[PDB]
Amino acid sequence: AYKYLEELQRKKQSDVLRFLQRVRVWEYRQKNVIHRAARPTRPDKARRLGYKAKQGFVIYRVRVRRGNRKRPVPKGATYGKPTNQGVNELKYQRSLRATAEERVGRRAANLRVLNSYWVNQDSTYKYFEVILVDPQHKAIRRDARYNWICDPVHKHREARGLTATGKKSRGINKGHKFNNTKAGRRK
RNA sequence: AAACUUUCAACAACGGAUCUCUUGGUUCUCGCAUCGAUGAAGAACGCAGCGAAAUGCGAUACGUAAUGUGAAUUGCAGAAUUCCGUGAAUCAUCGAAUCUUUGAACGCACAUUGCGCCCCUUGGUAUUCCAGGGGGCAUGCCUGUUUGAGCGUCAUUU
Repeated sequence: AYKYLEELQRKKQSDVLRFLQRVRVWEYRQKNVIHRAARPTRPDKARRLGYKAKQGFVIYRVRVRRGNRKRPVPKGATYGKPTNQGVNELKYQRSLRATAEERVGRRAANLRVLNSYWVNQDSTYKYFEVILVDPQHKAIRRDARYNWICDPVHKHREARGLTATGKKSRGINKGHKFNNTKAGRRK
């Protein structure tokens, strides 16, 4: 079964994928910033990423906000070149869904987060859904086929960068790049 | 001629330089992995027979316990009354304790020591009012437990 689902949600828009994404988003949208877990929306390629299984269960949902970069201030200003001068249209190196992963963390790091999956997109957001495993918990480290997440440092890192999209938005390359730095370098 | 004034003598005198001093500092190198909701870092306020502070400590207050050292004095011998062959204030001690009022600060507050609610036990003696000692009531999430919610929705003998 898992396979059908996977390669099924692989065809977006498309009759079902759409007439579904619509009801859902029309739902989801309305339910508090982040609105922690229910029972795992799309379980398909969720396993690809250590699915639901953690810890016993726990996968929360969050609506990040869409768009570009809110350059604060009102001004400039600061000379401008090399703007500086520029404001309205800086673009966020962050990683839209990344932000999601972080806030989710905050909204409760009684757990630690294994990875985050997309789900839908308005013109006023981007509906991402994150996973967990409650290390400070049960089988999590007991039936620990996975105590990885449990050990000392590998935790809360749901935003020290060492996550996945950050790992990606940085340097998981190898060759043709200056992407393990740090470095800087070189003095 | 002195006074005065300059000048150089010696003696004092202002001053604290030079010399030598070093329980600091400064930079080196080599081991080592530890804070806190089991209440941390920080803050007050206090605690010696005699103490202001630096220091240590918390109403068991320059200290309790426990060890070995000790073997003999500490706050070492400031004074002082001081007390000792049953082990004195010192080191180590963190296989014990005490750890006020606080601070991530926590029942609500907090320019105040102000204001509530439970539970246990004492006086007034009818539980329901007033006073005494003991124990307690933050938040976000995790997981189970335990009650109830909708025209989410299933099935039942009506």
